[PDB]
Amino acid sequence: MAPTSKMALGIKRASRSHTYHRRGLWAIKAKHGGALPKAEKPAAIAEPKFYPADDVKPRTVSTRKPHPTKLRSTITPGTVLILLAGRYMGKRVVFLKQLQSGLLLITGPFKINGVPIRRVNQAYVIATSTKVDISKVNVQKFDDKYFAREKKTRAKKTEGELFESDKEATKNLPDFKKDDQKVIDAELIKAIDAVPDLKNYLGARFSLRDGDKPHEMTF
Amino acid sequence: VTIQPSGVKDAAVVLSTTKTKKQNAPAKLYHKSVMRKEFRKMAKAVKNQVSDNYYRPDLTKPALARLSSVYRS
Amino acid sequence: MAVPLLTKKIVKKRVKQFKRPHSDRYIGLKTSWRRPKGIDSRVRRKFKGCTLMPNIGYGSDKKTRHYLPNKFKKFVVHNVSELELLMMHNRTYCAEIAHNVSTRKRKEIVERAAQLDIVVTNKLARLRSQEDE
Amino acid sequence: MGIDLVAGGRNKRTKRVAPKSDDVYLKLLVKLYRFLVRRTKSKFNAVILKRLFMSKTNRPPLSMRRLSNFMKGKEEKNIAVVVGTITDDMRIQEVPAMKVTALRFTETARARIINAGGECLTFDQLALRAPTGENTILLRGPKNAREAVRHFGKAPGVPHSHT
RNA sequence: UAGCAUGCGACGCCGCCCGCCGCCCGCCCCCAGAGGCCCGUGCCAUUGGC
RNA sequence: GCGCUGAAGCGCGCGACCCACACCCGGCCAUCUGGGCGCCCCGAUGAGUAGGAGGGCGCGGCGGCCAUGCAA
RNA sequence: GGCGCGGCUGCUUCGGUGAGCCGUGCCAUCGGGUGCUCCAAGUGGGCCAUUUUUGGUAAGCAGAACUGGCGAUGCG
RNA sequence: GCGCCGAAAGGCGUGCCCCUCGGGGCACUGCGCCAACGGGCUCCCCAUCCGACCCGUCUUGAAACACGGACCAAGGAGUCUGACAUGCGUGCGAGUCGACGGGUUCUGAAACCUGGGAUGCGCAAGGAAGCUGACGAGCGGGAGGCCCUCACGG
RNA sequence: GAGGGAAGCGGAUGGGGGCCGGCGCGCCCCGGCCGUAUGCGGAACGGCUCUUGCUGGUCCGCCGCUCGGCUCGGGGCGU
Repeated sequence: MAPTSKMALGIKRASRSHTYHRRGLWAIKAKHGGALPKAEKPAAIAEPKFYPADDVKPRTVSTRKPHPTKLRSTITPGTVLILLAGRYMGKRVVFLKQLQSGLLLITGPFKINGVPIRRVNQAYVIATSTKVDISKVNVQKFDDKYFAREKKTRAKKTEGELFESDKEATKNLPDFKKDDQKVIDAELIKAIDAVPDLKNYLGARFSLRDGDKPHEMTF
Repeated sequence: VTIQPSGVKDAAVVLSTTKTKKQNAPAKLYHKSVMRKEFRKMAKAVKNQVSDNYYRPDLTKPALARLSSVYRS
Repeated sequence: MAVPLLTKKIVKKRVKQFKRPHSDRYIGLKTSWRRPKGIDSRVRRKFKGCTLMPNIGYGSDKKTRHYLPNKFKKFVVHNVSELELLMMHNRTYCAEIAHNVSTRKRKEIVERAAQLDIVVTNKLARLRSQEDE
Repeated sequence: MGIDLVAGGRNKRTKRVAPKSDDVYLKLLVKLYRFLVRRTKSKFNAVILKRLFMSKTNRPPLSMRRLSNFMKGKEEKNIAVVVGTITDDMRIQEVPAMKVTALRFTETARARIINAGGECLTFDQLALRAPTGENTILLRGPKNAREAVRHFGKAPGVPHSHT
C-alpha cells in the first residue's frame, strides 16, 4: 500500500508528459503508427510470431524490481567476490550459482590447461563493492581467454583495495578469516571502502559473459 | 471434391508446380507447369485476386516447393 | 499452451488404470473394466482406495486429446496418398504406417515421407522392417 | 449444494434438431434460421424453425378455407406463413389474393391459389424477399384441433366426466 | 515339569584354514527442598621448513 | 489400547493449534443460460440402485463407394 | 377493479326492484420456485431416528401420526 | 511503449487550485504490441487405507454362520409377426390404397406399365328400430402488422 | 522381484530396484542454374454480359534488347 499509492496519482503522470515530447516536435504520432511498417516476400506461412519490443520492456523492469531490495533486506554489494582470508593477497571468484544460499559455486576460466572452481558451503568468501543485475545465478563452469591472469590481476587490484580496508577496519585479520570461513551469510556491517569500481564491474560483466556462452562448448 | 474450382498438388517433370481452377459447366480446365519459386508466388497471388483468402493458396506453394526439392534429391 | 496441456494429461495421468475389480484373483475373470454392478460393492460405493470408476470428469483436455506423448497428432497411413495430407501437416502431424501395409509397399511411403518432412513413427518402423539394433 | 440448483439442471433442454430430416432440402432450411434469426428482425422465422424441427404433432395442414375466412382483408392480404403444408380442401372460388408461404403445398392448392392471385411461395424464397418477416401472419396449426387431443385408445374419449 | 528362536553363556575347539598388514569396492552417516599448531607458496586445493 | 491422578479425570473460564471431497481459489468434462463465426467463447449446477429419455463402441454377412495383401 | 351511457332480461300486485348479460367510452421480503399433452418405470412387502402418540411389564414389540435420512449417499 | 538525460530507479510540457513550507491532487492527442544450466511399465519390499471380499443375488439390513461357484475356454436368454394404441420421419392430401393377369429384362429372384382387385380408415352424425342430418358469433388473456406519433406511448 | 520375526480380501496410494523402446536465422566469397520488362508465337481463364460483345488473364515455346535473382554444398562471422 505505501509504494503502491504513488503509482496511481495521475494516472500516468510521466506517461502524460511522454506524449508531449512527440507533440512538441510537431505533428505526428497518429501517422507514424498507421503508415509503418515492413513486409513482403517471404516463404511459407501464418507468421504467428514474435518478440523483441514493448512487453519485453516491462519484463526486464519487472525482473529488476526484486533485485535492489533483496540487497536492502540482506545488505552488501553484488557479485564479484574476493578471498579476504587464506592468502593475504592472492585471487578473485564470481558467484555464478546457488545450489542454495550457503552451497555456492565460485568461478573461472580454463581453456587450454585451466583452473579449478569450487562448490562450497563456505570456505572463504566475503563481498566487495560491485553490483550487477543478477542475484546469484549464471554457471556450469566456463570462462577463459587471458583470464586466469586477468581475472586474477582484477583480483590484485581488489585485493589491494580490500587489504587497505582490512587494515583500517578489522577486528583484526584473524577473524576476518572467521567471517570469510562462514559463507551463507551475511547481514551485519556491509559497506567499508574500496573506491571506485568502473573497471572492477566491467571485469565482473565480462566474467558473467564468460560463464555464459558461446565459446568452447558447441559440439 | 470440387467447389466450383479445385487446386490439387502433384506433377512430375523434374521441378514442377500445379495450379488448377475449374469454372463453368463445359470447360473443365486443369493446368500444371512452371519452374521457379518466384513464378510459384506470382501466379497464385493473381489467383487470389480472382478468388479469395491468402492462407490456403499460399500453403499450396511450399507443398510444391518441397515436391520440386525432392525431385532433385 | 500446448506444452502445458500435453503435460497435464501425460505426467499426471490418470493412471490408476481402471481394472475390473478382483480381476487378479480369478485369471479368466477378465482385466477389462466392468462396472461394479451390485449394492455392497466397495468400489461401487465410490470409496477411495477402491480404485476409481470411469466418469466424464476423469476426461483429458481437448487440446491434448488423441495426441502421442510426443505431442504429434498421429495419422494412420495406408499408402502414399495419405502422405499428401500428412505432408501438409508435417509439423503438426506424425504418420503411422499401418501394420497391414506390406514390406514391398512400405519403402515407397517411407522415402516419400522424408521428402515431405514428416519424420515420425514411420522411421522407427522402417528400421524395424530392416532388422536391427 | 442447493437442491434448487439440481432442479435447475432438471429444466428443459428443448433444443432439438429433430432425429432426421431425411429431406436434405428441409434439413438445410431448419439450420438457416439460427444464422438469420440473430441477424435480422425476424421473430417469425425463429418460431417456424422450432416447429419444423421438433414434431409431427406440430406439423400443420392448412386448408384453403382455413386461410380463406381467416385472412379476410382486414390485415390486408399480407404474407401468410404456413409452417407445414397447405391442403386443398375448400371451394369458394377461394382466396381474395394471395402471397402464401409454406414448406410444402399440394399441387391442387398450388394451382388454385396462383389462379386466384399472388403466388404460392416457398419459405426460402420468402426468406430471400421478406428477410425482416414483418407484415406476416403466422397461420397456424393444427394438430391441436378436435381430432385427436387425448382422444386415443379405442372408442374415445370424451367430455369428461370419466373416460 | 518344560524351556537359547529372551533371538544368551561357558567349556572344550578344530583336503585346506586362519593370526597381522600393502591396495581397492558397498551400508549407518561427540563428552558435558559454559567448554574442546611456530615460518610459509598458492584464488583453491595441492604442497614444503617444524 | 499403553493407561493417568496438584491430571492424560471433572467443572468454570481462556489462548493457540490440528482437522474432510465442505468453503475458497486455479485448470479442466456434461447440460443449460446463450452469444458469436462445420467451429470457438462466457458462467451456473452437476453422487446414484430400480428406471425413463438420448449420444456412442464392438460383433457377423449384404450392397454402393474407397483401399490393403507373398507376407493377410 | 371501479364509473357512466344504452339495449335486453329476471323474480317477486298490471307490483317493486336489483342483479345478470351484452354493446360502447373513460379512469386505475421473494423472482422460473411455472401451465398443458403423449408414452413408459419399479412398484402396487420397507427401516430407522426425532417429536407427538395408542396397545403392550417390556422387547433390536406391534400399530399410527409428523418429519429427516438409510434404502438408492460418497467423503470426515 | 511510441523524444532526452539517468547504469539504476527516476524526472525533464503547461494551466488550475489547497497548503500558500516541503509538496499535493486536478486538466490537456492517436497508433501499435525475461535470466541461468544440462523416460514408461512389471513384479517386490516398506509405509498408509480400502479394508468388513468379491462378485452377484435375495433382503428393511449381506462380510455375512443367507444363496450360488473348484478353475478356465467355447456355448448360453426381448425372438417372430399380428392386432390395437402410439412416437419420430416422408410422399401425395375430402380420398388414398394396390393384389391378380398380362405385357417385358435379368434372375428360380426381382423389377417396371397398366387394368386396377380389395372397397379400409376417412369424407359426419344418431340409435332397438323407423329414418333424419346446420354452420353464424364472440369474450378475455395473449403472437403481430398498421396508424401514428416517435424519448415514452396509445 | 522377495525371502526361514513378524499377520492377511491379496487392490489402492507413495518410493527404490528389475525390464524396455526412443534419440534453425542474418551476412559475406567460390561452384551450379535461370530469368522478367518489351517485340514474337501458342494456349484452358475471368469480370461480366447472357443475340452478343468489351476490357482484363497466365504460363509455356523460345531469339533479340537492358538488367537481376534463386538453389544444393563448401568456407568465415554474428544470432
